[PDB]
Order: sequence, then structure tokens, then C-alpha cells
Amino acid sequence: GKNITVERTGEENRRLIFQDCLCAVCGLCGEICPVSAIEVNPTGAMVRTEQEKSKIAIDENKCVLCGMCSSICPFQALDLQIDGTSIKELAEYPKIIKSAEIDDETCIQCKACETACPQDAITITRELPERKDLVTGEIEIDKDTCIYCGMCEEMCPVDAIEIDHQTPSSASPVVATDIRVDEDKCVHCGICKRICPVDAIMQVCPEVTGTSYIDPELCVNCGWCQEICPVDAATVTKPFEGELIIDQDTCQACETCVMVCPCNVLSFPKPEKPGEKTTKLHKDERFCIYCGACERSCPVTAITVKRNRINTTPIRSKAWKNAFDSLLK
Amino acid sequence: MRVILNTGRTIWQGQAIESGKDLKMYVDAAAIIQMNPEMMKQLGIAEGDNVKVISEYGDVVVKAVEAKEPLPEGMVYIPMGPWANRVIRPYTDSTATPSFKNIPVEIIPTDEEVLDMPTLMKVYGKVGQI
Amino acid sequence: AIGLKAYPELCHGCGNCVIACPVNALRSPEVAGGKGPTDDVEIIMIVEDGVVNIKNPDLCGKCGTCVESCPVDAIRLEELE
Amino acid sequence: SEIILTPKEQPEVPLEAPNIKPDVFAGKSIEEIKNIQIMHGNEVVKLGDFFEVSGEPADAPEDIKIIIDGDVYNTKRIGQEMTAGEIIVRGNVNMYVGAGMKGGKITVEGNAGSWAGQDMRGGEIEILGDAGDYVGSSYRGDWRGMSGGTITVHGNADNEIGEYMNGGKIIIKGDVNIMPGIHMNNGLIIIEGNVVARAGGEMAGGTIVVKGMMQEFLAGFKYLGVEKDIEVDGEELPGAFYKFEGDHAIKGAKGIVYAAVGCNGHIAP
Ligand code: SF4
Ligand code: SF4
Ligand code: SF4
Ligand code: SF4
Ligand code: SF4
Ligand code: SF4
Ligand code: SF4
Ligand code: SF4
Ligand code: SF4
Ligand code: SF4
Ligand SMILES: [Ca+2]
Ligand SMILES: [K+]
Ligand SMILES: [K+]
Ligand SMILES: [K+]
Ligand SMILES: [K+]
Ligand SMILES: [K+]
Repeated sequence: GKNITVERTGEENRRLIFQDCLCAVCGLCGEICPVSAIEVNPTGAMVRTEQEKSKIAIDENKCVLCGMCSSICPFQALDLQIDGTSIKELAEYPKIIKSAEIDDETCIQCKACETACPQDAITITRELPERKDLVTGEIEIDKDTCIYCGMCEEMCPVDAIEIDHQTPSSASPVVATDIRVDEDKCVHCGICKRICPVDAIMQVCPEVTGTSYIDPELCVNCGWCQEICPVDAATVTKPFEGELIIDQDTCQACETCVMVCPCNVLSFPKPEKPGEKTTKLHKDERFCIYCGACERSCPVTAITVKRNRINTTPIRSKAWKNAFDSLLK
Repeated sequence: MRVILNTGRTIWQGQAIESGKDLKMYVDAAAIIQMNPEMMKQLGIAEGDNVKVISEYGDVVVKAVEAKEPLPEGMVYIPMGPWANRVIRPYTDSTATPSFKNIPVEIIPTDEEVLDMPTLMKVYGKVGQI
Repeated sequence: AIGLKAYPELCHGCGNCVIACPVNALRSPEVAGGKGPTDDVEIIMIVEDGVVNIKNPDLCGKCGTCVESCPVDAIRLEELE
Repeated sequence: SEIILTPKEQPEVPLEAPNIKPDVFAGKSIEEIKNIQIMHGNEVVKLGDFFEVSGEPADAPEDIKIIIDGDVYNTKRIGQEMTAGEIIVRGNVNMYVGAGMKGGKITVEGNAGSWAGQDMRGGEIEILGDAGDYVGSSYRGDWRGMSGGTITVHGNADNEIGEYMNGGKIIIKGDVNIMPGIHMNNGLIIIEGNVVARAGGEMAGGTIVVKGMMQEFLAGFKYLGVEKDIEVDGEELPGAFYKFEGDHAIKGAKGIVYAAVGCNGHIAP
């Protein structure tokens, strides 16, 4: 429905695929295209309202399947394939240097990065030890001494004690037929032995494994995982270097940029006490990738993005070098 | 209304098949849709009103009756017979046995009449073969 | 292309869109603070004769703030051609 | 050497043609191939009564390529128990395509009926359209099913794919309905699309991989955690998968079900 495929068959097959669900509407593909084949719809409208249209439109009569748009996209939304292989696996094509990884030996499966990730790209699992391995003790009920008062069963905090209650009959003239302690549930608190009115109860007092996974298609290299991690197990490198500039007086706090930002850089801080004033639009550039979506979305141009470097090895092709340099400002 | 159609026996449908499938008592026992009173209230119908049942496989008109054997919420019951077999799932899943029970159907009130046994069978358009 | 479109026949003239719009708020301190403009000003839209009326469509950035502010869908962002 | 079978109008009473295979065509002239017997209901007929025949004969089945140049939607058992060579069907097939085959390759360009590759021992079956129920299954009553070979369906398949599977591999590129891998003992089933319900029901061993969504699953499975960038019998599957062991309704069950994390959060406990 909303995805677009531009394809051309022949001696060499070339196929450009656009995935609408991955697009952040940053506008970089439209800016880089040397033949202006792409038209990107308004950023705020595509994010904040219901639209039947795709986020971008690719003109088949202008596109030459060069792959510059696929290379620059920071969101993995555009992929150019040549004879079935993606340009990210072909060294002839300039590639942006970026990464995100978790060191499995250092990670303690705390799940803070999973919660913090703005793109839900992380999966953190953990196998907790069984409860019985985190307590030590012995417990035994003398069933001959037990009068089935039910006080231990009621007071047990984990429901480890079970009594087989019954209504007496002339054939079975008893209020219960058995009492048992589930030793896998018992936490050896000692409550049951202390409440028993006939002293029928005697009671006396594994590392965390897991998996860590970063989805490379959803990850945008924001660095939230690296910063939030308490043991420094996560490492991230970004595609671009730059600066954000906000004019607090021009901003009218419409919240468009806050909603648009795919890296959760921007926020509206709440005052801690009555009468306190806060910064109208708060940024933390440690999480910024300099995509430009915020600036593009702002109707009053109160927020601007400067891009100082695009991290690659030296670009050999003059056409590609000129296109990448046009995105610096 | 979207509902789940269950089908099967009633003692009354049993008495009717053994008395005669050509009698009025067979139409009264098997050309019916049993429903909980709450569903009849949702649809705006009373016992004796007709209902048009439409599935992906066919359509039929049957008479609404209050269920004496309570149904789970959202389920209806048509007794086994040619009225039920206009709308249940024919496919056998390579077992030989059709899906006679628990089929999604659309039910609405109708002023159309229930078809008697010979009239219902005319929908198939039998052509003489000798 | 996507642009601002009014449906005055559905409009209550409530003014939520006029006030919510960051372009209007930047151009008019009265609008920023919830009032209709009294000082002469050039803004995107105003409530006139009881309904929303688009005056300067070229100033719209198609952000969608006005759209979220209207519960009766009387101001929209849609394909104009 | 190519032998071309051009179908005449297919009959309403289906044909059963287990003799359409390189093993029977080997060493026969074009005129002898036209006299090959097939069933048309309760009558024995000649292959030539329902197909035009042309091409070049060959003495060994490994050098024979049978091309059915048309739709054979009402022809059953094509390629049954073949050991070598190739069959290409430029259209649909009915039930039992490649049933019990030991080697060679069958390509169906259209759809296939139920029991495609039933009791397969070796070779390859490739269906470019959809398949029916019982892809790579066993026969009624038998506890020993498919023991080898690869079956690939590019479209969708229905119920009980790999029923009582005891080796080999089944790949469904589309969706399946219910009970894939029912009573599976060994082998590998990969479903690239979705499953409605009961994957691995009563399985004792083998592996099932679901890349799409399982709408419903089974309480007899134990959740083992997540595994990433898995490899099963040489097949590399990138990404994260919820891992389950079962079906523990069966004594000594060691079967594994992998389900893609992205669309199966509701299946994990
Ligand atoms: S570059 Fe930005 S706008 Fe273009 S496809 Fe990627 S995310 Fe969408
Ligand atoms: S492949 Fe090249 S020509 Fe086509 S849209 Fe992308 S940048 Fe423009
Ligand atoms: S408290 Fe003592 S007497 Fe009462 S039920 Fe428990 S064990 Fe038996
Ligand atoms: S020790 Fe505490 S947990 Fe164990 S049975 Fe007695 S009351 Fe329950
Ligand atoms: S870099 Fe950002 S997007 Fe990538 S996994 Fe870490 S938190 Fe998620
Ligand atoms: S925040 Fe650090 S320790 Fe905690 S789960 Fe993520 S990588 Fe592992
Ligand atoms: S910077 Fe622009 S987009 Fe962001 S809240 Fe302020 S006015 Fe709205
Ligand atoms: S704040 Fe940074 S990451 Fe967020 S939208 Fe703006 S440029 Fe992109
Ligand atoms: S368009 Fe909607 S928000 Fe704006 S004045 Fe009319 S009813 Fe109020
Ligand atoms: S879309 Fe944004 S800029 Fe345009 S009128 Fe609505 S609120 Fe103002
Ligand atoms: Ca069997
Ligand atoms: K998250
Ligand atoms: K208790
Ligand atoms: K840190
Ligand atoms: K802007
Ligand atoms: K609205």
C-alpha cells in the first residue's frame, strides 16, 4: 500500500525500495537527490495527522537509481539493490560509518536500555533464579499433633501451606484429611511455627543469564542505550556531527518538533514547584543525530540544525562528494 | 450483527425427522435460530420474528426463538437440517468432514418468509438427468 | 500537494485552531494569549462571520497543530488538487 | 533430453498418472510414451488419449526432463516415487505431486493439491503457487512420515504441513492455517509468514521456525528465553526469536519452536 519500489531490468537489475513505516520524514533523501526525483511531504502533517499518501513520492521519469538517497537515509527506509545485493554490502558505494552494540560479557540484563530506546530496537531478556535457590532452611509439620486450626495456612505470606478441608460426615468425622508445605514456595519467614497453638511445626534458617539484541533496521544510533547503561556495556557511533540552535522566544510551544523527533532529544520540562519557570523547549544533544526533522517540521523556524561532518572514508566520485557536501551547513 | 453459528441436535428436530421431513413440524423444529433474550433485545426482535442469516457460503431465512439451553455471549444455534446447511462451512480440510459448527455469520431482522422444505431445495436448481 | 482546507459549514467558530497555531501566536500577542486579534495583523486564519476563514495560506507550515485542536474536523490538511 | 507433454482438455473425472516420471519414460520412444497407461476414474486409458507427446528419448532417467506445457489441475500422482531427472509443470497439479519421491526435482509453476511430497525420501519439490493440506505428511495410520528431501512452497499452504515428519525440510514462504508440524519427530519446518494456531502440536522432536505472527500457541510448551541470529541445519536466520521446548503433552518431548520477537510478544509468557 504505502511502500514504493522503483525498478529497472536489463543487463544489470537495479531496485530501489522505500519502506513507509521506517521513514521519519527528515527530508534528507529529497535534499541529496541530484536530479530532484524525490518530493517529501510536510514533516508535522505526516506525523501528527492521518494521511493516505506515502511520506515521500519518487518520480520514475527522473530517478536514475544512483543510490545516494539510500546511502544518506539515517533510518534504513530506502534500500538500493544491484543484482539482488544491497549497496551497504558493496565497497564501491560510499557508506556512512555508524554502529550500536552491547558487550554481552559486561551486560547485567538490567533492561534500562530496552525501556530508554526511542525506536524500541532493543530486546533484553533475563532468566531469574528460582525462588527456592535464594532462601535456605528446613520445615516439617507433625500431622499427628496438628489440630487443623488453619492459622498457619491463613498467615503464610506465600500460600505455601495447603490443608485439605472438608465438611465432616458420619463416615469421615474430621474437618480436614491432610496438611502439606510446598517447599518450592516456602521463604522460611518463620510465621507458621510462631502462630501454631500446639507447636506442630519445626522451622529453622546462581548468576542471572540472559540475551541482548539490537535490531539494526530500527536502530537510529541516538546513543540513549550508551548513556543510560550503568556498567558502560553499550557503545554507539553516529553518522553525522553538528549543532542544534533553539530560539526560545520564537518558539510558541506547539509540540510539533517534540512529537516528530525520533531520538527523544526534545521535551517540555514540568516546573518542580508552583511559580517556578522552566526552559520552554529543552534539548539534550547527547541523543541527537542531526537528521533535521525538527527544523523541517517547525512552522516558525525557531529550531535550526547545523551539520559539520558526515562520517565516511574519503569519497572518490566527484558527483557523490558534491552531493554529500551540499548537506553540510 | 456478527455472531458465531453453532448447529446440532434438538429432541424436537429428532421427533420431526422421524415423523416426516415433508410436514410443517419439520419447518417449526429446524428452520429456526435459537438466541439468548439479550441478543434478541440488541437486534430489536421478538420470538416468532424472522431473521436473514448470511455467511461467506450462502444465505437463509429462519424464525427466531428464545434459547432454553443458554448460549455463550455472541453465539446462536440453528438445528441441523437444510436451513443450517445453506450457511455453514463446506470445506473439509482434507478430512472428508465439513465444518458444521462455529461459523461466523451476519444476522439481521427480515420481513421475508421462511421457505418450506420443497421450496428451499429449489435454490439448488435440480435438472432431471434421465 | 497537502495544504490547509476549511469546512466552514461544520465550524463552531470556537477559535481553538486560531489560538493553537504557532504562526498566528508569533504574529499576534493577543492571539498567543487566547483572544481574537483587535490590533490589525496578517495571520493564517481568523474566525469571521462566525466561522474559520483562511486569509494567508502561504504562511502555513502544515504542522498539524490546528487539526489536533478541532474536535469537529472543520480545518484539515489534505491534497488541495 | 526434453520430452514435452501438451495436455488436451482435462476431464471432470480426474486422471491418476503415477507413470508420468523420468523412471518410466527412460528407454522408451515417443510412440511407446503415448501408450503409457494412466487411470481415468474406473477405466485404464493411454497417456496419448489426454496429452500430445513430442521431443527426444533418453536411456537413463537422470538425463530426462519432462515438460508438461499446460494446466493439469485434474491430474493426480505426477512424479510419484521418482528417483532422478526433472519434471516442470507449466500450470497447476492435483493431489500427491512427488509422493514418495527418492531423488530428482519437480517444479510446479501454479498451485498443488493436498499431499504434495507425502512420504518424501529425497530430492526437491518447488511449488511457485499455493499448496493444500498435508504438505510432506505421512499416510493414514502410519507413525513414520517424510524422512528426507526439500519442499519449498512460494505461496500459502493449509493444515497439517509436515504431519509425522521424520527428516527433511519444508519451507513455506507465505502463510499456513493450523497445526503445522503436528506429531513431528525430526526435520525442519520454516514458515516465513503467519500461523493461525497449534504450531508443533504433539511434536516429539525437530524444529519449527515462524518468522511471522502465530495468532495462538499451546500451553504444553516451556519458554526458554530469546535466541539471536540462529542457525538450524545450515539455515542462517537473522534476528531475535522467542524459543520454546515441547510439546510436553508428549512423554520425553524435545521439539523446538522459534517465533520472531517483533510480532509474537503476546505468545511469550
Ligand atoms: S531520508 Fe528521511 S525522509 Fe528520506 S526516506 Fe529516509 S527517513 Fe524518510
Ligand atoms: S536513487 Fe539517486 S536518482 Fe533515484 S531518488 Fe535516490 S538519489 Fe535520486
Ligand atoms: S497452625 Fe499448627 S495446628 Fe493449626 S493447622 Fe497449622 S500446623 Fe496444624
Ligand atoms: S515459613 Fe513462612 S513461608 Fe514457609 S510455610 Fe511457614 S509461614 Fe509460609
Ligand atoms: S542507539 Fe538509540 S535507537 Fe539504537 S539501540 Fe541504542 S537507544 Fe535504541
Ligand atoms: S542498560 Fe546496559 S546492563 Fe542494562 S541491559 Fe542495557 S546494556 Fe545491559
Ligand atoms: S520549536 Fe517550532 S515546532 Fe518545536 S514546539 Fe517550538 S514552535 Fe512548535
Ligand atoms: S533533535 Fe536531532 S534527532 Fe531529533 S529531530 Fe532534530 S535533528 Fe533529528
Ligand atoms: S475549524 Fe474547528 S477549531 Fe477552528 S474555529 Fe472551527 S470548530 Fe473551532
Ligand atoms: S498547519 Fe500548523 S502552521 Fe498551518 S495553520 Fe495549522 S497550526 Fe498554523
Ligand atoms: Ca499418520
Ligand atoms: K523503549
Ligand atoms: K495465607
Ligand atoms: K553510561
Ligand atoms: K520549517
Ligand atoms: K481533528
